[PDB]
Amino acid sequence: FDCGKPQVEPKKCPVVGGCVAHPHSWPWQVSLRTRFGMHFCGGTLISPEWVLTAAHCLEKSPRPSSYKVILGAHQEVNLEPHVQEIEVSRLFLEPTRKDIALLKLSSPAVITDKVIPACLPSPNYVVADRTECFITGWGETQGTFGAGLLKEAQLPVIENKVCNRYEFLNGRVQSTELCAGHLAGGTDSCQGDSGGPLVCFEKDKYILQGVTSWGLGCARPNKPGVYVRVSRFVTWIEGVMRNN
Amino acid sequence: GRAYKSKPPIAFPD
Repeated sequence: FDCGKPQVEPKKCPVVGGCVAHPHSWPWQVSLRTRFGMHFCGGTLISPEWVLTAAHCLEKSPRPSSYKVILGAHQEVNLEPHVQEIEVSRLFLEPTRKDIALLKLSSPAVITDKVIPACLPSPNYVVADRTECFITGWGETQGTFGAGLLKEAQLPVIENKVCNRYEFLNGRVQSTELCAGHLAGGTDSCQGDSGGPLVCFEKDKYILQGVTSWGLGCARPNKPGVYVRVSRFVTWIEGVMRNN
Repeated sequence: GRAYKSKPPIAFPD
């Protein structure tokens, strides 16, 4: 298998808003769960051993034995039979305290047609203004249907200088972050989607370009969602992977 | 106003 190439082609959707995904069309989507079985965040499988997520998802415990990753799932609760459920062995937080972290699985994930890593961007690459991307997760829906199933939403990327204007996020967004969403509102990632992916199609595969982090509410007008810019941490991520 | 999108979320006065 090749990274970022799903074995089920995802539906262009005509998480708040968006739609329920085709089962297993996003094979790198991870459900990060407490030791005692509660979904609380998302993550992205970037190789058989490594899960990329948000640092703040881990604040309630520094012990790896407190977390387990769920791979290949479509439902939040009553998981399918062939879902993979691997304990986390190590936790690595980015060393300048940005909102991204790495989990190391205790046994590598079996790569099947339902569990496939996503590709990493070239380091320090800037996703251009108005690039169409996708967000996925099991997060809050605010009555836009799809509760309890893996949802997706198609979002345009909004460049930082525009996103940082007073009428939008008014300076809050750092250069190691990116914004995405519809300025009209109605579509966003929401609570329960943190750590999950923002991927953008390039040539023939999806490239993980952001990690779901924060926002001023969800799906509000003039308030797009903010994501950690994954290309700014690629050299770090690779250094951790190659030494652990 | 900044709210991190975990469950449960973490919100700040900005």
